[PDB]
Amino acid sequence: DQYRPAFHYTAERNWLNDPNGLVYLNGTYHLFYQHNPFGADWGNMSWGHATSRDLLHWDEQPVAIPCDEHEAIFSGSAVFDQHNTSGLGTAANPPLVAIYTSAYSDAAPLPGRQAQSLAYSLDEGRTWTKYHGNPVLDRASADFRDPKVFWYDGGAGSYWVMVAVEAVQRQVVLYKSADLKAWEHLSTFGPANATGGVWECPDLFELPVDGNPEDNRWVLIVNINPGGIAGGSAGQYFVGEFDGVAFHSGSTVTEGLQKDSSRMREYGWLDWGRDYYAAVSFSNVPDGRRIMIGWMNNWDYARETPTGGWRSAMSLPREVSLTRVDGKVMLRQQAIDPLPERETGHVRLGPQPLASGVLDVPAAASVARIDVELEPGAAAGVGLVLRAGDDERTVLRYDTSDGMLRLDRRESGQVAFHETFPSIEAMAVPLQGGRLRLRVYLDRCSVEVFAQDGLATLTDLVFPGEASTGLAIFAEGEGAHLVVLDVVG
Repeated sequence: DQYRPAFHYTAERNWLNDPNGLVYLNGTYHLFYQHNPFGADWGNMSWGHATSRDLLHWDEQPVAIPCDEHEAIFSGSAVFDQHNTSGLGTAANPPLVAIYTSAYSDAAPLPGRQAQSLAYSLDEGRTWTKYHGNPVLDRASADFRDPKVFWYDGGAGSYWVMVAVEAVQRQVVLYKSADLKAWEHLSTFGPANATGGVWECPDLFELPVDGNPEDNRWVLIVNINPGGIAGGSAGQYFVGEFDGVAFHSGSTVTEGLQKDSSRMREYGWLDWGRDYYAAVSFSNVPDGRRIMIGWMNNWDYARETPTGGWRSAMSLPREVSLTRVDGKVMLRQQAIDPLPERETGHVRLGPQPLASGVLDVPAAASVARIDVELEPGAAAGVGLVLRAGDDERTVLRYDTSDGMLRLDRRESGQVAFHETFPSIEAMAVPLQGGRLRLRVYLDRCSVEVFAQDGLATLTDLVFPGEASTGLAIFAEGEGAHLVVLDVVG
C-alpha cells in the first residue's frame, strides 16, 4: 500500500469521488462522499461518511445513505435544520438534513431521472432515514443534480436556497424553500466562462474582502468536466452579488457557451493542477468561516490510478477568503495545515545565493510540508526538484522569462496507466517584493502547491517509487537567492 496518503482522507477500501454533505455540528466536522461500498470502480453510488474534530484526523464511519434497487445516491449537501423547518425531527431534537440527487434506475417509478431527495438524522449523523416523500424536486431531467443548500435572509425573504446544476445545459438553477420539501424556482445562471464540459457540484456563499465585514461579495462555485485549464475536470468560480433570487456575476469574461479557447486563462480557476475536482464547502461553520475540500483526482484517468484496493483521496481542506490586489477581487485559499511544529522534525536552509545548478536538501521528503521563499533575481529559472529517485522526479519551476510557475510530472513515476496522465501544469504567479513564496505539501501520491500565500494553487497526483524521496533546490543561471527553506515531516 505504497500510495496510501498519510494526511489526506481515503476510505480503507473501495472507490470514492465528490465530497458531499459537508457540515459542522456540535464540534464534529462531517465529510460525506460519493462512494462505491462494494468495489474499487465507480458504481453503486452511496454517501460514505467520516467524522473529525479538526478537519485532519478522520474516523471512517458506516455509509450514511445507501443505494438501493431504485436509486443511486449522487452528490449533494447537508444542513443543520436547527428550528425543524422541515418537520423531520422535533424542536427538542432537530434534524441534520442531507439534500442529495437520486439517480433513478430502470426499476424506479421515475426511471432515468436525476431529482433531489432528502435523508435525515436525529442522532447527529450516526443513523439516517430517507424521506418518504422523495423526490422533493424533479425537473424531468436526466442531469439535474448536486444540490447545495444554504439559509438566506434578505429583502426577498428568509428561506433555504438550493444551487444545483442542469449539468448538460451548463447552467446553475436556483430554488427556494421554507421547509426543504416544497421548492420554487428562483433563477438560472449561465452558461458563462468555462463551458467545455458538463457543469457539476456548485456552491454559493458570501465572503468579506480582505477581512472587511462591510465589503462582501458572493462567490459562485461551478465544477466542470472536462474543460479545465489544465485538461480534464476542474473547479471554477465567479465573484458577484446575489439578490435573494439571482446571482449577478462581476467576473464574467465570456457570456454564454464559449466560442473558443482564447479566454481560458482569464476564467476564475480554483486550482491550476489536474487533480482538484468537485470542491464544495462546509455548512454550519460559525462566523462565516469558509472551508472547502475537493476530490484529488481527475475524471480523465481516475479509474486507472494505480492504488489497488482503494481508489482516490480527498485534497487537504482549505480556508477560502477574498482579497483585493490591484483593485480586482479574487479568491485566496490556504490549506488547513496537517503538520504542526511541536510534533514534526524540521530542517532549515538559511539565506544564501544559489549557484546555477542543483542544491541538495538534507532531508528525505515524501510526507512533508516545504515552505520556501526564493528571490529569482537575474536567473532564468528557479525551483524545487520533488520526489526524486534514480529515474524519477517532479519539477516545480518558476520561469522568469514568462512569470509562470510550472509543475512537470511527466517523469514523476508511474505515468503509463493512462495517456492523459503525464502533464505539465502552469499558472502565472507575479513576484511580490521580488520574491516567490511557496508552501508545498508532499504526501505519498500527491503534490499540492500554494503560491504567494494562497493566491494560486496547483494540485497534481504523482505515483513515485518508495525510494524517490530526494529533495533539491535549483537555479538556472546566476543571480537567484534562497531566502529560506523549511521542511517539516
